[PDB]
Amino acid sequence: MQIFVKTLTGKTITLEVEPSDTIENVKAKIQDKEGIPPDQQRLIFAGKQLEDGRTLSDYNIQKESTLHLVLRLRG
Amino acid sequence: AQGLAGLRNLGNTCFMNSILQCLSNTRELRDYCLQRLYMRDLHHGSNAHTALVEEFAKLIQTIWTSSPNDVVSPSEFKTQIQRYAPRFVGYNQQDAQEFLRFLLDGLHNEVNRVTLRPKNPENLDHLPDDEKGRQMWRKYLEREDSRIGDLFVGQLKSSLTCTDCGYCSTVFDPFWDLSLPIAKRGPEVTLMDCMRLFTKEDVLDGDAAPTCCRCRGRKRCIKKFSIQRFPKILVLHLKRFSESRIRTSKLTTFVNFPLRDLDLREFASENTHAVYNLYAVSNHSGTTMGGHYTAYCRSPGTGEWHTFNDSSVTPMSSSQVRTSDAYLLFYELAS
Ligand SMILES: [Zn+2]
Repeated sequence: MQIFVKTLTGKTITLEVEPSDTIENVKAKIQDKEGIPPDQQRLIFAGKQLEDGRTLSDYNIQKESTLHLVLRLRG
Repeated sequence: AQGLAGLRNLGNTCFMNSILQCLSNTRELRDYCLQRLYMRDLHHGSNAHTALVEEFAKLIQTIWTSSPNDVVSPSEFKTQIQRYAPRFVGYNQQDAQEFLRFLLDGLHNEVNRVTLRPKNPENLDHLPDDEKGRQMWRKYLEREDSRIGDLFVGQLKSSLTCTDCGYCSTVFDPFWDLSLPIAKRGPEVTLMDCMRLFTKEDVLDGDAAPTCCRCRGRKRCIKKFSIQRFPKILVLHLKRFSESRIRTSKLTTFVNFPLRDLDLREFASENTHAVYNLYAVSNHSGTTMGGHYTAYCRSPGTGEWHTFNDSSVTPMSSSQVRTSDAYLLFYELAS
């Protein structure tokens, strides 16, 4: 299964994933490509920020869906 | 006048206050709270988060019935949001977009007209993809359907063309906000520049080559977003973070955005006039690790802008609302 991630500067990456992949696992894949650590990563889909301990299936993320990658401005 | 109450800093809670004021000044959301319409939508039975919607609504009510320089204490609401989203426990500085997402999610879940969510993703290839957009939309709407959603939810169309067989695979993703990358190309970078960067053709090749299911192999493909359904409230999130593989820094790039007549027809998949006026901005000043949030908000109907900075509320002119510190932009449909 492929999904996409809209990254920080306007670039889109492609991830090979299973419905059963955890968000943690999805973050490792993103780290593997972009070198942004998982604990910095926030992933947004259909208004939901994706939480560790859940799977893509939980979120109903299908083939060719796009996750939106954002980090944090702490204040 | 009204709704010009400040919010007490409870210990780095500016991120929370900034959002609370943007939402306080979200007309239709405010009226939902003042008119007590949430009471109908609330779920029967003993729940853990019934208190979230009631405490939020009571804050908004207090803000909008207070005298012009009263300070309201959101402490009881904070207790409720931190139960819902444990990450907001304690008194650390946080991101205001992360906050907005968790809060709207919590409020939406509690007044959702769908009380038991239905459990099939069938093939709609026989359909014009505007018809399948509609089918996808109604499938989304039978799981998520509240007054909050009425206001914030749009629909994205993602069109992915295989360059070999030419097939265009379309998916429809709902969105409660849009997170925009920032153009490097500045005279100055504009909001429109950031929206075109988000909706540009992404050429997917090499390690990014998706598999084409018609071709049964990895191919160069072109991916493009367009907006299939425009939301009543358009929340725009500026991606102010550099891409560094070692150490991320905040991009302080001035993004010029308009007060009025944000015309987004360019970005529509095949539109019917989608134009917005600005009514709130959440501002960040500092670094990715720390700083301060404020809000600039236009009083509903009134055209009058104020700077909301925790307990302090101060008139401003519209010539002062566009700044580098703009991180979230709240737009509403214009007439
Ligand atoms: Zn193909």
